[PDB]
Amino acid sequence: ISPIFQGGSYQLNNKSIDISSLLLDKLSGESQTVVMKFKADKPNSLQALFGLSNSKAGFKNNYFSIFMRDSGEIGVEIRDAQKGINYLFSRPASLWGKHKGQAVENTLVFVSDSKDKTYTMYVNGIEVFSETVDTFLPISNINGIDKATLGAVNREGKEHYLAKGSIDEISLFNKAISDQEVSTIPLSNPFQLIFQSGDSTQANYFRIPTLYTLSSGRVLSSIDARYGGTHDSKSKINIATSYSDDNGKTWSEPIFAMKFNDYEEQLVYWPRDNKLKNSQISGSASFIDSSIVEDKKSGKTILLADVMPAGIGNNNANKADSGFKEINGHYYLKLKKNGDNDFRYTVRENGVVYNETTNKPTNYTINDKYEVLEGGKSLTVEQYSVDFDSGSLRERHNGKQVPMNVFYKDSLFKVTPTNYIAMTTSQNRGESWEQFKLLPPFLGEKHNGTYLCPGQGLALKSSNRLIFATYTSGELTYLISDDSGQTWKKSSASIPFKNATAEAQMVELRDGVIRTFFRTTTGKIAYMTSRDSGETWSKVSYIDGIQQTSYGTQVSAIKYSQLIDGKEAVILSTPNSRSGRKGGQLVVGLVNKEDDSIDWKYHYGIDLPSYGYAYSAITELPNHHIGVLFEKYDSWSRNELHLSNVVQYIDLEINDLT
Ligand SMILES: O=S(=O)(O)[C@]1(CNC2CCCCC2)C[C@@H](O)[C@@H](O)C1
Repeated sequence: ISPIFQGGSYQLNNKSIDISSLLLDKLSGESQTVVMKFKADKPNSLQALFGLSNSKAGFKNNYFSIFMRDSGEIGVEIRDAQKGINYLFSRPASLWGKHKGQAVENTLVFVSDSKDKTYTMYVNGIEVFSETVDTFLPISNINGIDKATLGAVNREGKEHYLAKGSIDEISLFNKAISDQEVSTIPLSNPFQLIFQSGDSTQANYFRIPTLYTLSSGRVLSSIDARYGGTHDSKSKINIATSYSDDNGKTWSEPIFAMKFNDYEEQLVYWPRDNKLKNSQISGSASFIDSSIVEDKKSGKTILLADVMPAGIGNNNANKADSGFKEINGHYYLKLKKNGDNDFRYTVRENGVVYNETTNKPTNYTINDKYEVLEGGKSLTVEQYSVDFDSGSLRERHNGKQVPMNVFYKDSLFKVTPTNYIAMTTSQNRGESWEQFKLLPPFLGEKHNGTYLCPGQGLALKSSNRLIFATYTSGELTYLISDDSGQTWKKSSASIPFKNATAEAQMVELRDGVIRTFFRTTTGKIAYMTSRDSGETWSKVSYIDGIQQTSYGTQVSAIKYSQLIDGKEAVILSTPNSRSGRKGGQLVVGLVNKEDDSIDWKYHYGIDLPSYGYAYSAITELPNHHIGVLFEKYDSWSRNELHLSNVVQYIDLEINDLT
């Protein structure tokens, strides 16, 4: 259908525009769709873009409004005092403000559907809420509506929620348009999605993006595909990957780099209310925090991630056990058998399960996939699925058998409940991945694994050396391989922190010289330098000119291939804020070749200082543009949990940054 009203180029300068005469007598029936293309690059704290209200004395609570906050939150109110209805639906982090310094045209579609009693909001091609109610309130069936307003809501004759921005186009339809019709509405998005709800991963949520540019020119990305809301482990999380062969313009359908199958891959709408939002999948194994590097010698791509056994995450991992037993000077994965109070088993050469109390092999072996065999026969467990049908989270058997894995809850043989690091490789640049192998312990038999720093590993330019940064209590622990990742050693670097989340990323400033930038607890990003390809590390220094919160945020970092202002350049990606994860910036630093000091010269605002920006990935694309894949929301805030399609990708040129 065509609209019943269509108008455009409305400037909202803290003064509402009355469109009652044009719209009110066109509204008919109980279903409506609002389509609005608008900009707001300097919004007020709380502002209404569109209102239908009863403006008369005594009816201040009879109105419909589409509103936004300077946080990027979008929502609606639908209120009628006589009916005793006060609906408020919203989602944080739904909007763009500016891109390349230009105000972004957001495309909003609100569907009010009387037949299905459902209100659905889309912004920029993304469904941000869909709410069904028992008692439906048609937006123009509000008692005594007599005003249609842009840039405010008229309540008792006064302008409430005054807006600053512009509405370039607005249309209203006397129909609830289908999800299919919605998908045909043209968009003006400044971003793309690589991973998204409903894709091959079937995860509704994503966190912890990475990006890495391969020698062939392919750009590879990995991510946590998070099933149980956006929660860290314990949960169900797999590691997914996607690549682009055209400088980031298009991306492949994701595949898994690391996955467990003890729980179903389910696309679930995780509850966001204050009673249930902390619901967490509690019996699934998971992967979390991935990192990528490419090896020049073998040509292999290598991906590491943390591995968590069923029900385990950082919060409850055994901090005094590596999960391995030391023997002769070798490390072997420990196992506990069904019924034993003790871990009386180890996994030896060729995956042979060996009894430590009897010093005697068993008829059990562990295959490459960490699956349990008895005399060559594959053992199985029944898979779980999750639901909130009952009114709370339930995890229950679903009738399907999957291979029995030592990382599962239901396994006959179970690993130590602590964190591990695993590695997988690809021989075809991300088209398929090998089965992962656990890395050995590096800090002794009685120390839990270090935690992988998400993002990129570092391939040194003048050699075959590969380095993945990791962190633990009191240090960064660099993992170093000179043989294509077949064997690893550690290089420990003390930091003045107990128990920091010291997520670190590295750049090679020049041959043999590595600077590592890392998250701290001081509100400042720190760094340290190695001049012997990672063997030894300097004291810690701090960057002035960028602020982080007390708890900090991952920082991504690259060494740019081209000179800027005649100098070698490093680019950092981080929120710049001491309040929350917002105010995303790329900060361009020029290197002083006298002393390798860095002058942070340009700060590029990714979007508004008040709009969300958390973990991020940056890479120089083969054409010397910059690709950024980032969490466009506050991933710390307990108000912005479980948002879909907030990890987004943009393309920038250096001239945009300067
Ligand atoms: O110099 S590398 O460390 O091999 C790397 C890629 N360099 C090319 C050089 C040519 C332009 C595109 C990027 C930078 C890291 O951020 C990874 O993307 C890998």
